[PDB]
Amino acid sequence: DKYRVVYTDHQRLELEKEFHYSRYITIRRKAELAATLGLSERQVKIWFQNRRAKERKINKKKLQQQQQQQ
DNA sequence: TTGTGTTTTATTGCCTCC
DNA sequence: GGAGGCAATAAAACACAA
Repeated sequence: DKYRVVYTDHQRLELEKEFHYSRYITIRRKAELAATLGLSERQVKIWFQNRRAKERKINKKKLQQQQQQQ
């Protein structure tokens, strides 16, 4: 049935932290993180892709706001 | 509630690396 | 010799007003 799982607040936290460590995850790290977090490598891949899109989207907006002063 | 918007998983399909 | 990137999209989930 399921169309999307919801990730636990723990799982998200680790992933955000790691994302701050580096925007692109290494093959080795990916494998560590998946194993310690109880998700698949694919899910971690994908999550990292989404987070970079979110970041691009937030950055464009930061820019749009900064164009809007003086 | 219901409608209305934004966020979060997950896929698809195309591109680029020698 | 196939991984890894992005964009565009879908739908569940949330948030919350009216």
